[PDB]
Amino acid sequence: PPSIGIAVILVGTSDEVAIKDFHHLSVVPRVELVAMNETDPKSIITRICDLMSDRKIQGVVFADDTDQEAIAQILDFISAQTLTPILGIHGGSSMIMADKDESSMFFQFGPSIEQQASVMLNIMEEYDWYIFSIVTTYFPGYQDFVNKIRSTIENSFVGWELEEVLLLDMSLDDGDSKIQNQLKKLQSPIILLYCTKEEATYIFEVANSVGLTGYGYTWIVPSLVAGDTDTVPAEFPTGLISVSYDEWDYGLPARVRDGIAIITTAASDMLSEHSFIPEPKSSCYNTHEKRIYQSNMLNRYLINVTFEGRDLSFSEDGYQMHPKLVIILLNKERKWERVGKWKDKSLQMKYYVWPR
Amino acid sequence: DPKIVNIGAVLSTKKHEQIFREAVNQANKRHFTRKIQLQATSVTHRPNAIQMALSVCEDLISSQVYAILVSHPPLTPTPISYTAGFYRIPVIGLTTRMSIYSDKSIHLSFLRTVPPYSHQALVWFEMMRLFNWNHVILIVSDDHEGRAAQKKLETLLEGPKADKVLQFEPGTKNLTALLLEAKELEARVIILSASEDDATAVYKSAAMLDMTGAGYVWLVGEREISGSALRYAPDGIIGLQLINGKNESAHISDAVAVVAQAIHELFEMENITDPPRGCVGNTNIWKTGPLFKRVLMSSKYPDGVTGRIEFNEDGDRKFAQYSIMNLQNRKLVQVGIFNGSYIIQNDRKIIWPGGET
Ligand SMILES: *[C@@H]1O[C@H](CO)[C@@H](O[C@@H]2O[C@H](CO)[C@@H](O[C@@H]3O[C@H](CO[C@H]4O[C@H](CO)[C@@H](O)[C@H](O)[C@@H]4O)[C@@H](O)[C@H](O[C@H]4O[C@H](CO)[C@@H](O)[C@H](O)[C@@H]4O)[C@@H]3O)[C@H](O)[C@H]2NC(C)=O)[C@H](O)[C@H]1NC(C)=O
Ligand SMILES: Cc1nccn1Cc1cc(-c2ccc(F)c(C(F)F)c2)cnn1
Ligand SMILES: *[C@@H]1O[C@H](CO)[C@@H](O)[C@H](O)[C@H]1NC(C)=O
Ligand SMILES: *[C@@H]1O[C@H](CO)[C@@H](O)[C@H](O)[C@H]1NC(C)=O
Ligand SMILES: *[C@@H]1O[C@H](CO)[C@@H](O)[C@H](O)[C@H]1NC(C)=O
Ligand code: NA
Ligand code: NA
Ligand code: NA
Ligand code: NA
Repeated sequence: PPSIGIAVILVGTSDEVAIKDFHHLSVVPRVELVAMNETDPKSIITRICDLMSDRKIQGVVFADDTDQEAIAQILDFISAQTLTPILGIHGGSSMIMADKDESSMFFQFGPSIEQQASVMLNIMEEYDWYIFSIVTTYFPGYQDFVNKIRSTIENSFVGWELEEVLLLDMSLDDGDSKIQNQLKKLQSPIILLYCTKEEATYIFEVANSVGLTGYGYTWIVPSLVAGDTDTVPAEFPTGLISVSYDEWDYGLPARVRDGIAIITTAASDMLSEHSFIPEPKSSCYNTHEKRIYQSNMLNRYLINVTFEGRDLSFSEDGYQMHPKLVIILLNKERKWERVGKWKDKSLQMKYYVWPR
Repeated sequence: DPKIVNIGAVLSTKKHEQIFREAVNQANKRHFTRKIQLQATSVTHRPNAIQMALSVCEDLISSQVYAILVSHPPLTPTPISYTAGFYRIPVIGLTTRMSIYSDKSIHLSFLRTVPPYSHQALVWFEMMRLFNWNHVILIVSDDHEGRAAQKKLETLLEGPKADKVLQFEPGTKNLTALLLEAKELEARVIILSASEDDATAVYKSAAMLDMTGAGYVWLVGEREISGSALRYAPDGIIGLQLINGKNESAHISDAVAVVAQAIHELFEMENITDPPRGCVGNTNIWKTGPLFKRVLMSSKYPDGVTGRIEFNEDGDRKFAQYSIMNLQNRKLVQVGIFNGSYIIQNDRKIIWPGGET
């Protein structure tokens, strides 16, 4: 069978041996594990572009050890510019990237903005936490976060009360104490925060000054704010609740296996139906000339892959369709603790009475 | 020996690079530069977006630029905005009029010396107050641009009212269903927002439905009286042209004046850090980026070549000047100016579709 080149890019300390641990499809994968030390735009662009010139790269599987959401953005850009599938399977590469390019072939192992907002409301209905406020930054997806909450709350016969919706500008200096003034408006026992991990550290520092992080105030945050659970910023408040992707049972060697399976199956299926697959781009520096000879045709296949009887499919926004989410709580020892599971649109909490 | 502060630029040609180099030199001459002295660093646009993103790193961020000026090429400012925005290095759009660059959420540190096409609603509104068009029909393309114009006009209206808004799919050639809706209505003042190719399709359909004659008024922007849109445009149409909108030399001159003043105002403050030297290994934002953005957003340069320079909440140019154009016997005639805040009608008489309403 024909051979497709797949680059597995690993940023940070990882067991390549454990990762290196079957496909009887129309095409076969030629996997090359690649190390990368830096995560700036130049480094990522250069690494991928160099790999594409050397081998015939059909798709990329990317994993990183960082809390850098901008990695998803750099990858989306590369993917759309070179019409090459890139899968963000771990780290900042899997952090929500709202409004991916029209020409994007970038897919992420992680929950969408909408699913997380939905999970958040399920946690609230469980403990009868109906009175709340929303705080977001301009981090892309904020509009999607607020709208999902709003639409849900509107079409529900439950006594939901959305007190305030704050929008904070992080792009300017806070020499005027605007954020502080805005945060002072907050009176709700529950606060839904949608922003980045680096933005949350600032928000929380100010929220504390205004006495909004203690007992009586519960902050619920998305996956990206918690980021890497081993990096707990000092300013994060004790009792912080977050949604997390299963880092416990869905390990890195499994994700790499699944990444390879998606690219290989999608290629096999396209070849089986059209008697061709896309020719891997020889260069990044001819994208302008060559674009009438290229398309994102493989997306119709990458979005719908099934392997070992597992529905590996993706949403129209390039996020995993059916993830197992974990509900985490930042304890008194400043360590993240598992307090719930989000399975088959069903939430299963550890506690009936939420503890202090 | 002063501290050298680099200013970057992505310009169209080597002539324009020499204009930037000269504008920075004159800045150094006109200001007190014993403490801080500017240095011009520039490149021309690269053939593709990846090459451009790379060039921003390799040629500009490598030189520790405090800001990057960007002209629309002879391909967009997006890869420059994205790469510099990663570090929170402010970007100054000199000629880009697309509304999408006003979105703070995706263009993280971006200002422009030209307003977006949606700000043409400010002129239309003033035109409506002046000619007492209390009932209008707004036809917009169902794209970011079309919707940005609608959002902008609706804000000003909320006296004169928009009886109905009609959106169409970009690229649609048979618009007679949309225009038949508009014909049924009492209002005979039509405001259009569409690209050259889409404006052409509206004009062709409207002429077929005999809607480009007496009793009708067409109020349009710049894109709709440009290129092919002009070939099929009804006579009597009123459109706009942003004065100096396309003069990259004038915008280099004014952006450098604004940036130079902002740099000197910034160094009046304490704990000013340098931007990162190069991209490789640098993944944190420039800590002085947000303060420098605030200093820029609030800069006022009254004696600019393109006028009074100030920026709005989105860092878009305020007090922009427009030529009020009128298509008379298939010639574009200037009938007035929107000076930044007021309409000034010249001695050339408006000919409405037909004669005089
Ligand atoms: C775009 O076009 C507009 C419209 O003309 C310009 O705005 C006007 O600019 C002139 C000149 O700068 C201003 O004139 C000054 O008006 C003062 C009184 O203004 C009041 O009354 C007027 C008329 O009713 C109102 O429009 C206005 O809101 C005020 O309530 C006078 O006191 C001034 O006189 C003094 O200064 C002049 C020199 O400037 C001397 O000659 C006099 O001797 C005297 O000392 C003066 O006449 C006018 O106020 C502005 N109008 C508005 C609406 O703001 C814009 O400047 C122009 N923009 C650009 C970029 O060109
Ligand atoms: C967050 C989001 N949702 C929808 C759009 N965006 C913005 C965005 C940023 C970049 C990006 C960011 C940094 C960087 F350095 C580069 C360089 F690689 F081109 C690109 C690429 N694609 N989209
Ligand atoms: C990354 O760091 C290790 C440190 O020993 C080095 O061996 C490796 O070559 C570095 N990677 C690159 C791309 O230079
Ligand atoms: C997904 O894949 C299956 C094959 O397992 C195929 O039969 C089906 O048509 C695909 N679904 C969609 C929605 O395209
Ligand atoms: C462009 O601007 C410069 C001044 O900045 C001027 O010399 C030149 O005449 C202007 N061009 C046009 C076409 O008016
Ligand atoms: Na193409
Ligand atoms: Na001097
Ligand atoms: Na802006
Ligand atoms: Na006139």
